[PDB]
Amino acid sequence: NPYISVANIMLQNYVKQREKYNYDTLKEQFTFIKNASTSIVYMQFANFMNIDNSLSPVIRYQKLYRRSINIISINNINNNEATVTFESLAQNNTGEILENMLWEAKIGFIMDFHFIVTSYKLKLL
Amino acid sequence: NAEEITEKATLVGIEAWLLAKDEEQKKKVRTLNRQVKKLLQQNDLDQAKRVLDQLKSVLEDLK
Repeated sequence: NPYISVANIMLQNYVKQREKYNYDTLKEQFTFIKNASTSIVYMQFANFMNIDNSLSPVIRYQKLYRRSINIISINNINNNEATVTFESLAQNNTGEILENMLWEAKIGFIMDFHFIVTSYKLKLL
Repeated sequence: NAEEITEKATLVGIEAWLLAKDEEQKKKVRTLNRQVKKLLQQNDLDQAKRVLDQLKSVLEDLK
């Protein structure tokens, strides 16, 4: 629990940086995910952002919209598995909201801090 | 390495997509990107590395 309240801080930040979209930050996002994940996590990450994907944020949002993440509740299943539930939000430089959704991020991780995300599955609510 | 390309080319292909102006700039980035994908599945790593060098250039030019 001294370790779990820490594992929860690392778990919020991971879901934030990963599910955000600021087009001026993609290289640091990528770098962040690269250094916080296993290579299949990091890859499925990239195979989602690729412009090959119709649902990619780059295709939808481009340079106009910017996605924000609000952490709602974390479900600590065990020491290596957690479920972050959160809210998305897409608004332009005007403020007119387009997307506002409710998401579960089913995570498997390892933490001693050396935080590594070994699994990542998203679910819409 | 095949993985290392997929991440690099995906990023590269994003930043080219974002900077491109008319549909004639988007068409070239979308095809290069898909070709770098098609080539990595065919296990043409030596070739995909060059189509990534073409995508990398189009990115120099667009800035």
